[PDB]
Amino acid sequence: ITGTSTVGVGRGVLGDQKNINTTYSTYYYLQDNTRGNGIFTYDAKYRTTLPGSLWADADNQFFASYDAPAVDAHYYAGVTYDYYKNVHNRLSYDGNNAAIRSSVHYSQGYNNAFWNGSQMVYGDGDGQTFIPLSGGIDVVAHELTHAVTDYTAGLIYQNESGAINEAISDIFGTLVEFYANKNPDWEIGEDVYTPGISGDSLRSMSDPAKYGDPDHYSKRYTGTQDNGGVHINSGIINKAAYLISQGGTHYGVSVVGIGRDKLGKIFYRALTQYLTPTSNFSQLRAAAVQSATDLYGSTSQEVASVKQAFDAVGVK
Ligand SMILES: COC(=O)[C@@H](N)Cc1ccccc1
Ligand SMILES: COC(=O)[C@@H](N)Cc1ccccc1
Ligand SMILES: COC(=O)[C@@H](N)Cc1ccccc1
Ligand SMILES: [Ca+2]
Ligand SMILES: [Ca+2]
Ligand SMILES: [Ca+2]
Ligand SMILES: [Ca+2]
Ligand SMILES: [Zn+2]
Repeated sequence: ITGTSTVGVGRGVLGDQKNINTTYSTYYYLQDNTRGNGIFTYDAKYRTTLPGSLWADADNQFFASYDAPAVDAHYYAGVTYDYYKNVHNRLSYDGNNAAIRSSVHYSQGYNNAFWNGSQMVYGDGDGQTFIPLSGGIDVVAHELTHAVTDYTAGLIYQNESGAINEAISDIFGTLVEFYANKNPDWEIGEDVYTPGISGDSLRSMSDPAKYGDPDHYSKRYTGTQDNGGVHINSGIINKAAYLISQGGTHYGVSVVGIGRDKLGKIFYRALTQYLTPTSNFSQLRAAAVQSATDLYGSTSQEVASVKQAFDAVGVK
């Protein structure tokens, strides 16, 4: 909507206070004009019709329990925008400052969040498996990274290409989590998962097997569930990315870590220059090797570490 840019204050899902960019015109709206063509957050009102209503508030204070998911969806979309712009010189998900739209309070008891090809959508959770999912910066960044993938590599959401798609979202969701620098880790979804249990998460990059996901190609899932294992076999790629950044010895193969920023540079280049809709795990290895060669040279430590990490997870 047309109005003037303002600054509201509210509390997120975890009870933390933050400022949010709003727009005033009779009401205060969750519309951040400071980033690209805007960030816009909507109320789905417990329904599945999308997007719902642009979020309107009478006083520019967002401290109600109902408000919390909206505050975080809005704020963490901004953080994600800032990561891509400042770290990768990418203007929104399309590279041309596309407006970022999100809806909260999707359905009732919905234990998930997703990019639907056009916008972000967040459930509130059932209160036991999940609390509202926009409370997790890694969740917000995971699903906005699907938008980036859709506009770039276009990885089809099935089998190995789909597992790469998922892993790319877990990798950049994590890198955004580190960028924001609040309790960062190599785990996925911890901030909003199982409020009754400390220290767990939905997936782990550091040890995918913690949650039953493979950490080596020899353990890959070959059946039809989960679109051919897209959230399962992502563990093989997530482990390779973790090893590239952090290092380690895995199934007897030693990897010299090169740190998170180089991991991000290599994988962002691979995603945006070298992956295609049908890329498999072997082709991802090749893309990462070429990306690292472009950036650092064929004889570099960075290239050597990318090779060892894929060796360590059984991907040739
Ligand atoms: C299976 O659901 C998926 O993984 C995402 N749709 C939601 C999610 C992302 C990141 C962390 C937690 C949840
Ligand atoms: C069969 O699937 C399991 O029961 C899931 N909880 C995944 C898992 C497997 C093995 C160990 C830990 C977690
Ligand atoms: C329930 O979803 C799971 O726990 C995921 N970790 C996928 C999985 C299922 C079963 C066995 C292994 C992996
Ligand atoms: Ca208010
Ligand atoms: Ca964390
Ligand atoms: Ca995390
Ligand atoms: Ca928990
Ligand atoms: Zn995903």
